Amino acid sequence: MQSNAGEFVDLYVPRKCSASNRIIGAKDHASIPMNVAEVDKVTGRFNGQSKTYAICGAIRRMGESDDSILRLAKSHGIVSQN
Amino acid sequence: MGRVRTKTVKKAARVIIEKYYTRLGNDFHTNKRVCEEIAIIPSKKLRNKIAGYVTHLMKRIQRGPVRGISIKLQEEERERRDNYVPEVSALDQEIIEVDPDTKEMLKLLDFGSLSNLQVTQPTVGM
Amino acid sequence: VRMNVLADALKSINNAEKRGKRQVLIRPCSKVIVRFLTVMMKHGYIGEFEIIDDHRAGKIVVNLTGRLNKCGVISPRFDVQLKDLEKWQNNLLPSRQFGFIVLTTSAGIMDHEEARRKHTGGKILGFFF
Amino acid sequence: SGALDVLQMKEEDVLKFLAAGTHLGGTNLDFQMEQYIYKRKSDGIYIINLKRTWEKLLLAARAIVAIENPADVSVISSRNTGQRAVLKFAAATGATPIAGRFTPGTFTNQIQAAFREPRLLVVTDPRADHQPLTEASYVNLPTIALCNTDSPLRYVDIAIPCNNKGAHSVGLMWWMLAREVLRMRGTISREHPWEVMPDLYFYRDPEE
Amino acid sequence: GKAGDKEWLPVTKLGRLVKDMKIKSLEEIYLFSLPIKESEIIDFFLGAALKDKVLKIMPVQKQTQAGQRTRFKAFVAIGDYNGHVGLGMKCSKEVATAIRGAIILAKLSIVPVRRGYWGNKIGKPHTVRCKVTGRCGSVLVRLIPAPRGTGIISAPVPKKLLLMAGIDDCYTSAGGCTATLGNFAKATFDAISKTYSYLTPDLWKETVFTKSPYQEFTDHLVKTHT
Repeated sequence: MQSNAGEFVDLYVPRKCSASNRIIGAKDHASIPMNVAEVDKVTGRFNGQSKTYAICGAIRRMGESDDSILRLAKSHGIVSQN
Repeated sequence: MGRVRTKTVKKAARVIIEKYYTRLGNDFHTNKRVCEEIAIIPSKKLRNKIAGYVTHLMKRIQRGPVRGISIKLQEEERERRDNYVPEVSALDQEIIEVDPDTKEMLKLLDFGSLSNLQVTQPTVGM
Repeated sequence: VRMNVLADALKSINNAEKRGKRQVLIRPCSKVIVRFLTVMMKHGYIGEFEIIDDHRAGKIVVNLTGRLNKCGVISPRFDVQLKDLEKWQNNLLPSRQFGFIVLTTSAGIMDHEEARRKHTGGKILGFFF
Repeated sequence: SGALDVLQMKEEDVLKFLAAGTHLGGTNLDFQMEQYIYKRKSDGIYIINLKRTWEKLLLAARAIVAIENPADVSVISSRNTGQRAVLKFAAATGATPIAGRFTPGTFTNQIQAAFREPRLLVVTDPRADHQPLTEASYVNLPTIALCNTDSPLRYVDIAIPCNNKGAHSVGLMWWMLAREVLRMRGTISREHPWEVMPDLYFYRDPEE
Repeated sequence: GKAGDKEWLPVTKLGRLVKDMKIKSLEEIYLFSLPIKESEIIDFFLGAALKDKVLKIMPVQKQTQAGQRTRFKAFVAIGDYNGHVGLGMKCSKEVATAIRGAIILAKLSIVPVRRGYWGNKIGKPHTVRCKVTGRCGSVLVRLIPAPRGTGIISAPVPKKLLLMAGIDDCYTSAGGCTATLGNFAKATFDAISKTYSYLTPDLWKETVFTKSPYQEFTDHLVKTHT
């Protein structure tokens, strides 16, 4: 958040989950980032740069996460057709 | 009679059989004198009880394991079965037998090898 | 029955947004509902929407994000007179920095920030933020 | 996938899946477990697809790789079949096994001499190991597991469908899991057959 | 001298990164929404601005065949005026011990608050981001934004909490019983918490994402470390 002074106020900007486009708390203990490791996709070996996601605790605890992680990954690798 | 052994006996009995496994007989008198020498016992009467239970454990442990108490030679044979049980490798005769619409799945896996069939009967339950 | 068409539409989008759905089904379509959702799209609270056609009253399908929080109806439809406006705008909006009460005027349907610049009051329809 | 054939289905493994009866699946469905089933049989069996198994195996495995230190991807199983399997798993790839009764409060406590604090979990059968799953959402652990066709999905980020009512279906699936992580992280990859048997990942079973 | 100090040895992973000094703000912890379990972590980053304000020391008691048996339950607030506040309740058989038990529990539950402006910016926030609520068992508070210089207009009990939060100007409205202050204070605390969980058009820009402090500093967490 930016004032007319140009002072960039607010203690931190909180992360916004890709599960359902909404923002998690600071004591929500069911909200998990999950790092998937990319591979070269020519031999099948680790290659550097991870794809990281984040999911909110609310959709997790009702049990929607299995579809959400699949849908996110389906538009990338290592699922492209299921 | 009455009297069930207290927890002080059953707790320490387990320790004493574990670490001096190969120093026990199956006689009361020998196992008594051993407990006096390998460890302090604050009484004589207390010793005569703890010995007798140590004896009673040692009878069963030679017929296989008693839970919560693990001697060395049992954990040896545990590992020896777990690195490979004596039984053959095979999965499970290297032939697959399928049924109608298991074959249909396999078409949609884009493969087709080693065909067999067994024909199934209508219908679930009755 | 369904005496208020607009009132039945918005409750759906409210319920749906809470669960996290990003496609919905709203019926019956009315022209009034179209221009409503147009304003809600421009500002960027919802995405593009598809009008299925029948020969009855239509049905609408919407693509939405988690940006929406609450859109309400106000029944019955009161008048506003551009000094009554401020009294309204306090009550329906959580802030002075965002949210838009919507209304209809003789100059067409629009948000309140725009209506004040046309210098014309009119009849209030709903709100959102 | 997108790799040429080195991250895609192999002709060999299809035979192993079908010989171990993984394709067969229980007589019930959920509203989340109907996107991996194709259809039902003549019989009450519901037939899991193996294409759908294969993709889910991979990205599951790629997440298990992604930790820098593998010594804290804590595997858990309490049913008898998945005991022998997990022990070899956690010997092969650096992990910490928890076999048998869980003893709850493991990660919640601060004072307990069996305290653990992993990052991931890989659980067999959600509806036998419900205690660690519930406890996962108090310490922000991602979660992976093997679902039947009717196991409840809730605190399961990714599933890896399986038959898992026992038999060879259990041990085979843990073996395949351990094959993949070594191809990707290690240098075991050669795309020519691994030495280790799926035989010694199966259940001990009452012996002769 | 002749006397050392030795204070705090962490047995917790999060505690270990702080003691070895790789995490250097609370803002790192909160962004991953990590558990906190040790009350020295919070008191290391802060503890140079934390005050306590013992609200009530309330008796409760159960019944037994030998008569009464009385335990003392006290509520204790905690907060710096920079926007971190917390709250805790605890009970014990004796008084002083219960108070000191509450100051520990209160440190554990500290959270940040998000402050904003009335409608025009001039630097340094002074009020609540938006009109929010919070209910605890049919007590509720409705924090409503207010322009500068109106002070905090509330009952004495929430006037403690909001003042400790550093929120300068506010209007409030209550509903239902408020003479059972254990609910009343928790309901205030509930309301201030929700501020960062309220989505605003400001926050619609996309967050980059970054690897966990646990992940990046894992090479220091494995050598002999917990």
